[PDB]
Amino acid sequence: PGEPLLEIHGGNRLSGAVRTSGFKHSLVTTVAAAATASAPVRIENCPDIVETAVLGEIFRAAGAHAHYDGADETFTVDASAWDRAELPADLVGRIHGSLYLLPALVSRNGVARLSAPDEHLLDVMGRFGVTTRLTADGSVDLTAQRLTPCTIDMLDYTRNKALMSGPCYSGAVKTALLMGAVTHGTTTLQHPYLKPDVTDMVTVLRDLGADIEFAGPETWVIHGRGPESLHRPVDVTLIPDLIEVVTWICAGVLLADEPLRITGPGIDRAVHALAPEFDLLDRMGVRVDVGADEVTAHPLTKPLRPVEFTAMSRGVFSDSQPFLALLGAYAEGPTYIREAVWEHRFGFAPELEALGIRTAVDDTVLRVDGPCPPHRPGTDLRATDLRAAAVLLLAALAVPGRTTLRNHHHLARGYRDLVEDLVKLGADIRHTTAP
Amino acid sequence: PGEPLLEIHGGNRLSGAVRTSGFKHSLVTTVAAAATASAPVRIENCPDIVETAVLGEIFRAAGAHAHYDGADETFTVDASAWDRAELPADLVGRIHGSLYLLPALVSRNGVARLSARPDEHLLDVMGRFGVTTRLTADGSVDLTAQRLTPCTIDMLDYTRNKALMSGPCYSGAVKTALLMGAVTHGTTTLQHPYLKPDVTDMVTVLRDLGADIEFAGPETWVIHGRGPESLHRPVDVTLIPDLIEVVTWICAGVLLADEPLRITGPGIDRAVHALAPEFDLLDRMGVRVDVGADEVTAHPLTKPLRPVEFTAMSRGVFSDSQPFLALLGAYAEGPTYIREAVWEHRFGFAPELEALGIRTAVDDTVLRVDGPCPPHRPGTDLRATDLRAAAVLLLAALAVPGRTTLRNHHHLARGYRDLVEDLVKLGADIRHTTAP
Repeated sequence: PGEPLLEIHGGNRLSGAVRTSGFKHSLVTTVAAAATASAPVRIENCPDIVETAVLGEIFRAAGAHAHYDGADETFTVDASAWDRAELPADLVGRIHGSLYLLPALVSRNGVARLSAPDEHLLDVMGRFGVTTRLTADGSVDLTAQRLTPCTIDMLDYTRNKALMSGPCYSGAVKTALLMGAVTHGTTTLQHPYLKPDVTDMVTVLRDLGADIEFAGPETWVIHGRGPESLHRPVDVTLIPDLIEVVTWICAGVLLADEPLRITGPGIDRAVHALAPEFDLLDRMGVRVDVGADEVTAHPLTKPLRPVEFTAMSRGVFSDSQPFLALLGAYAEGPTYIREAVWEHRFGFAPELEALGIRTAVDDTVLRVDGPCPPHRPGTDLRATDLRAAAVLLLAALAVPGRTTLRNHHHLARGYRDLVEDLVKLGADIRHTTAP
Repeated sequence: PGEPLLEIHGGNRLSGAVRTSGFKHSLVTTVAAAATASAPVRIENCPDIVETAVLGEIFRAAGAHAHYDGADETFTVDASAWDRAELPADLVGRIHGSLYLLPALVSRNGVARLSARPDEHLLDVMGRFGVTTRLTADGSVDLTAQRLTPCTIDMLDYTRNKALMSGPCYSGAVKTALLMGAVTHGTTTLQHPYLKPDVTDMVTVLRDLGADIEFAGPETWVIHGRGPESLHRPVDVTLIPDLIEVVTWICAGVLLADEPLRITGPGIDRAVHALAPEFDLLDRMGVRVDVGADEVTAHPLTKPLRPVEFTAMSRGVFSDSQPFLALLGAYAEGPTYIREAVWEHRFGFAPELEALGIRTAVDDTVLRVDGPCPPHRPGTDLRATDLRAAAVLLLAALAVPGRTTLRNHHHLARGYRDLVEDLVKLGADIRHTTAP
């Protein structure tokens, strides 16, 4: 609450085709890599979201170059003329991805200020000889006269070392790689994050001119030659958004009458990365046809099967489980969902409960008592986050009646225009105001 | 140190047929229900283990009747002439199953002494029925109850995680509450009960004794208790095959046999259905098991297995099944993630599997196996920490083409009739030696 409102009239069956945009998180890592380099980086299949717009403005405010071609979905950036030690606070604080610009700011200027969770990020850069200086305001100053190589076991940034999972795991790996690339010497990273988040950043860094060796399955060696080695021009096509694919599969299975075709350049590679999710889909009884540039989600033909899983760093995405919870409402029996990344991330549960979905929450565990599909109309829902807004919207579309959803502004940070895309499929969603 | 060892020479392929024994835990609950009654209870397919012997001795020591016929594996008990006196402490403390005799004792004599796994949750359950407790210096507890009163209990009160419905006090609290409900005058209503045959079979026994237990809802059990005087009907019951023994043999057949290992047991299909969470994992790993009525057939490896992540929980995979699934994970291509949500700190088998060559990692409630990493290192000295640890180490040792020693294998007698003898019968080279 939450002034603008989404007026949802569910009960309508969706039909047609959807095209996906690039992975938001790999967009962040690619741009962060480009900020350290002096060469232009052309990013194809770039999503038209908030993250792209802000990063572009940050680059231009830094004296660098950034341009997004909407008709081409191409984002070209160049930090060769980068010339700022401090970026506008309001701009930086608008997105989360600005945090990975710190290795660029530190290596280029020697001094950087972190405008007011990032202890792990500061701890990682601290391994490379970066001094942490806190002068109130909740803001931190980064200082480094010179960068030194190091050997880091990335399990130091996990909550559970056996499970190899944690909220600080992913960010620490991304930062360490960036630091190692702008550092002279051999940096060794052990037990690194494995999703395309980090994988695609490695490819970009290699193309820039960095020497990154996969010495072992759990050992990455960075033969760093400083920022001056990153001078080679790069052309990269982003992997389709992993969570957006999950979102559309959930939409097709529950809201469509005919098989929903979901397209994207090299989406088969996105599916392979979603192997934990797809294992669950197969275990639940969800049918998805997989092609090279398209996947096809089939509507329900019978009750799904309940599953038990844990959302973890080297497994099912934390952003994936809310959609799997909604699918659990159509399964016959209890679906157990444990969160091993962002402990308290079941804020969508009380809102799904208003729609008729029965859930139980104890600490890190969510249980869905299927079957309990959403059916209650005339409710007023409040989104708590990005994926919450998405899953609530899909659930509301299944309810033959009127549902109001607020705080849907979160959607812009994960999707281009999820409302508009659903409307194209036949969804009846209207933009209104509270009074 | 002059202490008995197992001398294992692995590398040999096992073959033949194995017959399972009755469920150890169902035996306890059936006997516990019998202790409250005034009628003879004939228990067929009764396992010849430590529990059977001690429970039999406890009955006779209290003036009651108990006779085990090892020929046809039949345990016949009768608590009709059960009198009131001191129960031999050392005798009672020999087994864990004696804890569930408390409802019978407190209801028959009004008093019961709990001589010194936790039992504090047991006392809380009985406390709701009006049982009073007081402490003895050595940690012993004296139970008193002039009159028992019915109660309405949500069993989630005895779980660590309410949403997951899992905890170390869950199953025991349900067993106690059910027993207390039957020996109490009045209507007792239990909510969200434990669902394994462990409890399920005791319900059937109590019903056959004369109790009126009703499944009002999916999560609602109602016991119209009419006291111990209502439990006077003779009962014939054939135990469900031991659930963990089935798991143990399936694990053995897949990894150690060269031909499909036939595993028999009366009504083993019920055991399989109860092991549905375990079998869902087996199917996901690529393990083939042919399921029949009185037999199951476990097939040896034809190709590497697939890794799985799961959580051992009360309404899911057994905690005792996890060590054998960990060993299977060593033959899978990828990381197997195992989370314990019942009995904290029981990955004591992991450092011993490490010595054989198996790659493991342990952090609190989580165990990870980095497959492929099959056991191969010979010439080690393995120490068992518990029952299932001794079994899984013995199976892993039989895979190693060399000599391996295993001690503290005395734990096996509390879970298996004679696991060593049964394995040797299949072609295993296991010898009984001594430490020096």
